[PDB]
Amino acid sequence: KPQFPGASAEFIDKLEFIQPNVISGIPIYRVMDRQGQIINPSEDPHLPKEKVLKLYKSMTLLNTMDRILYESQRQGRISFYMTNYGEEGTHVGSAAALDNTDLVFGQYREAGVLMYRDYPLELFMAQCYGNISDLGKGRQMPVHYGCKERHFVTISSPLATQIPQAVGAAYAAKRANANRVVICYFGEGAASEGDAHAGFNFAATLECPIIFFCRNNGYAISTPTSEQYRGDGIAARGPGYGIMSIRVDGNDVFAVYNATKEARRRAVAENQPFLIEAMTYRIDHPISRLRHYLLSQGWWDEEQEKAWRKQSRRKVMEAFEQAERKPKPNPNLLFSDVYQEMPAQLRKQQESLARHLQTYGEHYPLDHFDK
Amino acid sequence: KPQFPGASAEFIDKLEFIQPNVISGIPIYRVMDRQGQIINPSEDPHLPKEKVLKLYKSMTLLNTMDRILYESQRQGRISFYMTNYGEEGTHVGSAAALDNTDLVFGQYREAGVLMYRDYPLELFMAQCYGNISDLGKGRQMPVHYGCKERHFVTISSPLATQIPQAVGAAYAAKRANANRVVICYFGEGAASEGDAHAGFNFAATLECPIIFFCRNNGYAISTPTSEQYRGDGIAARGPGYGIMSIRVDGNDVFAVYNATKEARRRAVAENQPFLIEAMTYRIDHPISRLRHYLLSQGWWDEEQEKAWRKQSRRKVMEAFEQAERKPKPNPNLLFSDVYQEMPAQLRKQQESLARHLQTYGEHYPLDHFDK
Amino acid sequence: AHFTFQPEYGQTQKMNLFQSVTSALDNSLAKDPTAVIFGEDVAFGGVFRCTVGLRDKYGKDRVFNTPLCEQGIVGFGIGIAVTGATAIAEIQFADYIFPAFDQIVNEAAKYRYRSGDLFNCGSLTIRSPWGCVGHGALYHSQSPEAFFAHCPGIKVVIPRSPFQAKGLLLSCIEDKNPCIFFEPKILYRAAAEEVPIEPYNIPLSQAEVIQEGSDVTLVAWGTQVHVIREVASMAKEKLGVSCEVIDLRTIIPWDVDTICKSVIKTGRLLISHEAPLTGGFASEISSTVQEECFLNLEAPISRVCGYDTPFPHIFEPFYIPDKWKCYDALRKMINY
Amino acid sequence: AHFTFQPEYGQTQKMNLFQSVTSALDNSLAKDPTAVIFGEDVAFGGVFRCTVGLRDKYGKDRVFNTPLCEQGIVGFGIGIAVTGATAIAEIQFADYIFPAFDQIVNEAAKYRYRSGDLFNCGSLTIRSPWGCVGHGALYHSQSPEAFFAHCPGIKVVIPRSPFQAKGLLLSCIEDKNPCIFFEPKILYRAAAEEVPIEPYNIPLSQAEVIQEGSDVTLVAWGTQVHVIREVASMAKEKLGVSCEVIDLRTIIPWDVDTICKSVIKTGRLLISHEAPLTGGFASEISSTVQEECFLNLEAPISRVCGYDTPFPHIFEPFYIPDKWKCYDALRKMINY
Ligand SMILES: Cc1ncc(C[n+]2csc(CCOP(=O)(O)OP(=O)(O)O)c2C)c(N)n1
Ligand SMILES: Cc1ncc(C[n+]2csc(CCOP(=O)(O)OP(=O)(O)O)c2C)c(N)n1
Ligand SMILES: [Cl-]
Ligand SMILES: [Cl-]
Ligand SMILES: [Cl-]
Ligand SMILES: [Cl-]
Ligand SMILES: [Cl-]
Ligand SMILES: [Cl-]
Ligand SMILES: [K+]
Ligand SMILES: [K+]
Ligand SMILES: [K+]
Ligand SMILES: [K+]
Ligand SMILES: [Mn+2]
Ligand SMILES: [Mn+2]
Repeated sequence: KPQFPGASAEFIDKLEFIQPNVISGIPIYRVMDRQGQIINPSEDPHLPKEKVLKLYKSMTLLNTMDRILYESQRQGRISFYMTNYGEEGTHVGSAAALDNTDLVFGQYREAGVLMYRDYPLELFMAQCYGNISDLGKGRQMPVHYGCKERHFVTISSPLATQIPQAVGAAYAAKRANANRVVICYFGEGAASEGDAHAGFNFAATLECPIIFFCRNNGYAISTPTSEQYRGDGIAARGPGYGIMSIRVDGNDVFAVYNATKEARRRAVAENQPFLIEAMTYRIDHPISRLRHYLLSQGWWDEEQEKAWRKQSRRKVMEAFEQAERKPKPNPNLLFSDVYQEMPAQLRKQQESLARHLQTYGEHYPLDHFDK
Repeated sequence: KPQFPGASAEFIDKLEFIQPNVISGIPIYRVMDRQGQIINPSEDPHLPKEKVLKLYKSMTLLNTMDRILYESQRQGRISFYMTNYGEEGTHVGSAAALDNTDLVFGQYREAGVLMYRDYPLELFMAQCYGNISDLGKGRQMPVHYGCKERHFVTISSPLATQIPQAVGAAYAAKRANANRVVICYFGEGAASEGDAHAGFNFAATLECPIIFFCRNNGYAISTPTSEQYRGDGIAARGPGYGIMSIRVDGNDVFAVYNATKEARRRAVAENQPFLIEAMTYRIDHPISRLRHYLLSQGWWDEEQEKAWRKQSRRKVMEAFEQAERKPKPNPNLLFSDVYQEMPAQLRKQQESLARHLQTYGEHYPLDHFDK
Repeated sequence: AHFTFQPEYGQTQKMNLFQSVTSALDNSLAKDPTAVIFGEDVAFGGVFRCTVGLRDKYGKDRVFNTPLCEQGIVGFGIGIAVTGATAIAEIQFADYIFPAFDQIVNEAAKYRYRSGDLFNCGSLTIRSPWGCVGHGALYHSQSPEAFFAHCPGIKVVIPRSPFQAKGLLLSCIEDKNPCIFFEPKILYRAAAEEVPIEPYNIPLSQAEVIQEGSDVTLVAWGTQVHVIREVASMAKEKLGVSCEVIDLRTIIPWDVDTICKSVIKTGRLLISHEAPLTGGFASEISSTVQEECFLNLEAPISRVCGYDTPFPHIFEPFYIPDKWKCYDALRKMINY
Repeated sequence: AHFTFQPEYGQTQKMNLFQSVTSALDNSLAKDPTAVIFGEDVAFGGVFRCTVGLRDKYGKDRVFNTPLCEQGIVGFGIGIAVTGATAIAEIQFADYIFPAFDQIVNEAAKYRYRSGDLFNCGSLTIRSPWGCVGHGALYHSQSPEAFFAHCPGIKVVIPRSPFQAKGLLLSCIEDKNPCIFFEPKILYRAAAEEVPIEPYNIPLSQAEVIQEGSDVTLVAWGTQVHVIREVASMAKEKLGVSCEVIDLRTIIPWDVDTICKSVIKTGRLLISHEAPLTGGFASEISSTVQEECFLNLEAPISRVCGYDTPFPHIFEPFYIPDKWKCYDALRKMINY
């Protein structure tokens, strides 16, 4: 019987390498089929009609906003945009399984979490336009959303940096005795970063109540997953870290919901991390599948579909137009919040700018900026 | 049937988290028991007597050198030292399975690989003393060994940095059509670094002929493995990366040899990485176990043991004394090799020093340094 | 747009800066069979098109994608270079070079020194898009050269044009030291210029005096060279001031002699860069020029740099050290 | 040994620098129930003894070991701080801070700005051993402050003594911005001095004039302060020169006013640091002083720094900017 502190195991008297099982990977959990029928009654969440309709409307409102802002970017009216197509179900389904005060970390595909949490169209637009209404004060590129009120940590561009941060936040929640989880969203590409290994391992050794939610859509920009990894996706990594793991069909809002709800329940109770890998497509769509479910229950119809399509387009267009005609913030906001306070040498730079603009102001877009 | 490019798998219609198997981990491969008897004849390597004696003598010579240099450090005669106690078998056993021209990357516990490859006692000592004989020119702390002739890349202090480097070297070897492997040694602590995740993943996706050799002795300085990771050691991580993996008894030179030899054979042929995790103790010792094997074959006895103990102590003491009475290199060597060439502004700093020493030289240890 | 780009080696053709990079890379792979190019999304041609066509021409084993892991990309590249093979790594935006900082500063830069020249990674070059782009905000705009300038053992090189990019990139690739080559991304699709089709070299650690002048010395690099060229024109027309305009080109090791010789002549220096003032590379230049040219200085050396903030989105036109900011500082310096 | 350490708040006791760190940390945990300390090998007391006794006193949930992963340690700490809890991270040697460079520069430093102050990590402090130690060579000796000085949004603080360490570390821990506190490890077990048992604060961004003088201003930080104190004594005895000796203390944001006021008086400045000259923080100080005090300068500002090499093992006595190097530069400056 081996006496090694690094591992718990028997001896073996023959040489055998352990092979990866990639062809027969971890199976993909699904609740409803492509015609929106529940496959296994024991797995029905029986979400109430008003919640399921909120899932549908959040996803479709997001999709409407994407169409309009994508076009705005193509026209150069905003400088950058990332859509949510194919990710509407992973985000709304998981968000619906969280408590409203669970803290979310993510990156570029997480706008649906904010939409489910009722973030105003006006503030999505304000961030993308960098206008005076933006609580981010116009400092980050578009789609770098954040909301303190809705417990959604401000997005940043460097991939995977949020992963070990999310773990730290979860550790703090544990200590505060919170009944709170942290969820951390990232793509399969981002999972290649060293910060992912850091986060996964810290979460396990430090026993943190966190859900790692990996979106696997088969690509990172131009890179297919065959050039990203060679094991059985990201779900197969979890067990090597001592993390309970599952794979789900990201086109199935109910599969996502069920996995997230159970992960949340166990994470908070056991102070242990869970890994959910949701398989999606790079864009048999989450909105269509849920629509078929709605029709099967008698919860929606063509008239409602048409009317909501029209109402959501009007709501997005009103927010869009308002956002475009607001001024940008005062240029003075370029200098605040670098530190909490403003150091004197920084104030000196601010004063330099004000003097410069007094003299050379006609060469700057002053009329577009507040005050 | 799922149509997701990120993974190959079936659907599952019930929610089931995949659990880690940590209590029943990957078993530990062993060839000989603690009395030095081969357990399973099919696993005997039948190494010839002269090679097995070279294994024994390399390990014991290392252990002798450690005793002397450890004491030297305690006395402040050298500034730093890392011993190899408990690691003599992992290093000599694996080195013996390599081709002499296979490139080695490692860190602090790899002196045995150099010893097996006949690195002179004089040069181990020259590096530790930073004397004129040191081809490292006295620039690194002690035990930061390297040898171009023996294909052993110079050690550096930052843990795990050698891991992705080793993978790059293996990629280059593949392209050169080499019949060459790279081996990369690191501890279980170092495996927590982001650079380990980088290396493991790159080696798999880029199909590199590399052996990752992880020494798991249950501790990283004061940190037990319960605070380092929560899966089944490092061997259990390999499959998640698509890496063929094995765990071996690091106190058994033959188990180490067999795993390394087979890993080398397959890595070079298949252009695919292998992971060997050797379980050792922080210091049922590799030298004793091999000694019992030798006695069982009629290959050693007490008279030989006593005589070699005396001869090895004399060889180490001769090298030690010579190393202490050599001067340190010319102070001019503080400025070379920063770049290949010496930039003019750097030459200017060198000239500043020479002028300074002309005037203030009595305040510096000039008599200890060459020229 | 905040700048205007304007203006012996065999046949040339019109190339923009991305094309000139591709041409360098193509010449390199043609003549050096060990050379490989790798990084995120390089196989299909790169996000800025710098590697278009190269994989089809040279093979999938020589132009290939890595996993999304910058510390891995640099570590992997070091390892290639340790074997003597030419490794041309790409970091997708300079903003994302920081994960590799440990591999660059503690490993690449020190590889030769710490081994007594038993091992090296001299055949490594890291190329990355750099500098502001009008709307890149915090993570698509950065100019990190000053971080690297404090690390002995690496070279840092930044071109101002397509002709300069190809000759300097070839020199980095062939130089026997690890080099970081920062490509000003705002120039990738700006104006073309004639670029030799065949390989040629522009020397490292050599500044270029692009316009002679006698009243003031102006120093910059990258895109900011074009800003200071325009400043020189403004100062001539509006003030009758003659400006000597210098492109530093190599950040480290830098061409101290060329800069000092100019300032001995003019007696005034203004250095400009998009990077934040504090700890920016202008401080090293100013300090050094003050040490070598103290008696020749007629006025304090001016630094016109980005402010000491992160690089903002909507405020970019107010952040950058534009021609009006440079001009005004020059005006005050002349009137000192 | 290359230096000599020498020399209102209630009861004091004799403490060396490691003890004074432990006392700061102890006061912090006592008065702030959110505060936690974490890093490699901190639980048993740390490799330099700075956390001895703290886990037994405050609990395993507040003083705990992490996996061996510096990028993780900093990222984890940011995350604690995002929730408003005080996070005191340890990086085992400053030499090993680089893996966390991306988390420090792209994340911690920019957290408040980029969110419009919706989120922050102001309650994060990163402490790490720093500076030369006689035999530490490339990776147990480094002084990385200049790398961090080019990053708006972090503070970098370095003490010269046990009394200064405790008051400055308490100020970092309580400051509402991410701070890096570098502990000169050669001082950890050097001479003790009296240190208040109870908490007190020393202000950040304030230099300290430890000796008034009228002929020359000498500026340093960490251990090098003790070197320049000795230089001041040499200059007085051998040259009749009166030196004003200043400890910078905070690298960024730095106390420009205190340094400029001194140089306006003396008309001469010498700045010294163990870090390499090129890109070192002495360049920022020299540049700035030249800009503010141009008319008061009687001689070129001198920088006496480590050479532009990695930090060597056996050559350390020849590498460091010792008292003789500082003295000789001072001599030439006075004779200018
Ligand atoms: C550290 C870093 N490197 C590179 C990039 C550029 N980048 C922006 S998105 C992306 C692909 C991300 O793929 P994945 O994580 O799979 O998410 P997906 O876009 O598929 O949703 C890359 C390389 C970045 N933002 N950060
Ligand atoms: C990047 C970095 N962080 C920390 C250290 C300090 N350090 C030197 S050895 C060590 C423990 C290493 O443990 P392991 O990898 O298990 O090897 P072992 O000492 O057990 O053989 C540490 C933390 C270092 N050298 N590098
Ligand atoms: Cl539209
Ligand atoms: Cl991006
Ligand atoms: Cl204009
Ligand atoms: Cl002894
Ligand atoms: Cl170490
Ligand atoms: Cl002396
Ligand atoms: K991020
Ligand atoms: K190393
Ligand atoms: K090179
Ligand atoms: K703080
Ligand atoms: Mn993806
Ligand atoms: Mn260990």
